[PDB]
Amino acid sequence: SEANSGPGRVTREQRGHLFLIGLDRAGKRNAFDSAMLADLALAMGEYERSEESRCAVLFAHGEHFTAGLDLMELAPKLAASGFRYPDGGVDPWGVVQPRRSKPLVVAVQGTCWTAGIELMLNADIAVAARGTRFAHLEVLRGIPPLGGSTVRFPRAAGWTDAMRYILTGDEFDADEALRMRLLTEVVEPGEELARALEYAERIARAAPLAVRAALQSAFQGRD
Amino acid sequence: EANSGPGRVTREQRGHLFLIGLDRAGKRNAFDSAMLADLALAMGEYERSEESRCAVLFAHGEHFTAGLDLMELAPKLSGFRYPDGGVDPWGVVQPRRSKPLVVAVQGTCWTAGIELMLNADIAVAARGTRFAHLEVLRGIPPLGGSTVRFPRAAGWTDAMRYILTGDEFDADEALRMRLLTEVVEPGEELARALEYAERIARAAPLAVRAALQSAFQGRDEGDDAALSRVNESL
Amino acid sequence: EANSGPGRVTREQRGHLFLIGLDRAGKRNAFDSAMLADLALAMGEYERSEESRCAVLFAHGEHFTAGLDLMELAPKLAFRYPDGGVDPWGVVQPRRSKPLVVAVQGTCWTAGIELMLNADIAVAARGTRFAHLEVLRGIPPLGGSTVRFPRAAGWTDAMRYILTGDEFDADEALRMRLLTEVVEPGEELARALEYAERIARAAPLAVRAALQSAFQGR
Repeated sequence: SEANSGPGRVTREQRGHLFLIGLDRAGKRNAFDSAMLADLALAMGEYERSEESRCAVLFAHGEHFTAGLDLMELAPKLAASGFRYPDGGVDPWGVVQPRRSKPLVVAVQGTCWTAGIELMLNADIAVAARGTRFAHLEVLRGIPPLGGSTVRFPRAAGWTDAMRYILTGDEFDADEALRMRLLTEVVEPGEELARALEYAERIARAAPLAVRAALQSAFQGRD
Repeated sequence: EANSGPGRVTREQRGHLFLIGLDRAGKRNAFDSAMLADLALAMGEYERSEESRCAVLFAHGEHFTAGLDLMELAPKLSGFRYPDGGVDPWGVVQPRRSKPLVVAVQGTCWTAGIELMLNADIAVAARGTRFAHLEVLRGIPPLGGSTVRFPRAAGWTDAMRYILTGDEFDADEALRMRLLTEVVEPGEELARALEYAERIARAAPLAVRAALQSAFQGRDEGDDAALSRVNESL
Repeated sequence: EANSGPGRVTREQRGHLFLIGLDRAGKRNAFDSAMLADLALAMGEYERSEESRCAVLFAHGEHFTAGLDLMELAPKLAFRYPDGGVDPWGVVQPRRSKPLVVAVQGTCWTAGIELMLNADIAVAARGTRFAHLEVLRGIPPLGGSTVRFPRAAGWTDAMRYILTGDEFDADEALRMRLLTEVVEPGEELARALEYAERIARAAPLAVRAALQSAFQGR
């Protein structure tokens, strides 16, 4: 086996101007425990301070992007005041400051429950394997500890299509997500990482100070 | 059956669903001051109804709404106040709703009905329902006037193409522009709206409420607020 | 006939339509400080023309615009619009208060997507070529599109283009809701007048009202 069924963690690979971050807990369909939330935030931080990295690519090892939060492991470890990211981290859901200031591309496949959706909406370019399944299952349960829905879904899909899914928790697939403007592209299973890298390389080809200026500008449009 | 007198609204609790019906078919559900107040009171009561988890707004008759009754209404405004403990159906005046609203529309949907429809979370229309922003052809609209919701849903340009012209569009064009959730066979819009509302009512109410509250952030923020934040950045 | 010198715009009053033409076809309508000022001027003129109920922005020659003329404009940012000018990319104050239709053809780089997203209607000849070259050129965003592009296209498709500088055609622009209509080459100006015409029939005080309401929001 290579699928990790232990505590979550994230792989890190510098490929030229690209910084690849892989969710590494495939034996648990990448359900996020405190270890993997800490490690993902730290890797995002490292990306931010890496002068050579011009674009990050976030992806998942295995057949599933994420099956949501590991609430059984998380619960005991939240303080009354909430979940806190490690010093040096950047919030992978883009709620808490500091905000990332460099581009991000994301590849998703298979299962993308819950906190997965917002994680993916926090990117600049999103590609999915055909047949990927998305759902806000948590609205059926109660308010989650983190990764809850924001304005990013309504902004992209328009109000009513977003509410159709946010308030019911019903499943939608990658074609529906593309139709709603949450994804740039749907490709064949096994192609998402590669297609995501093509996008990240084009961004990396552009002029770093321009790209950052462009992002800052846009971030201020929506804030 | 059909009421041609002062406007009013039906109310019904059906399990966790709160049903509100426009009841002035006799005038195509044109809104007088009476029906505006009664609709806002019906929403206020939904808000305070512990066990209502979703509201369904629909219209008795063949027509959702012909818009405002300017004859009755104009000679009564400087400006429109809602009753205490009413909630503005148009969602423009505080307080804003905080629970879900699903709306079913059929036939005719003039001016104030469009905006009423875009203030909801799920909108279902009968095939062949007709919409138009007829206000432009005359003068400024006293209420249900044009909003940012239309451009947010449709995009600036497609919204301008109907707002600035007053041109008529149907249910299929409204769907294409993302104003509706779904288009259905005439006579099926309320049954369908109900199924959606039953689905939202099975969700956890605290989680639904907190979802709405996150989404409601800057929802109606105009594009000149974004653009000012940006010009400084450069 | 094609202007290769300092930029300028034509103005023609045609009924209740105020027609503004970019006139520097010799340089594919790249915006030097002269065109910017003149366009800004023209736009202020339309604002004060009680006769005009809709403006139509088109370009002379084959190409809408090849973008900013950064070599000439470099020193000009030591940008101040003329008095009584209105910012064509509607970023600075004062903002326009009347409707604007735009017709686009061929090459529409950079500042030209800018102009287009700042209108109420946009018609393009099919085969029009669009691109946000700022990132490739090494220059920052004009401002407006940074906001208006994600609004029309949604975040991911807008970043896909803005962050890469990749080119896209009129059909892709239409799918992303940057355009109202795509028409056959040669039709864009005619089709655009049809829309502006339709806008000129509505009540000008109500037309003004709707606009102000949509800009501000709530």
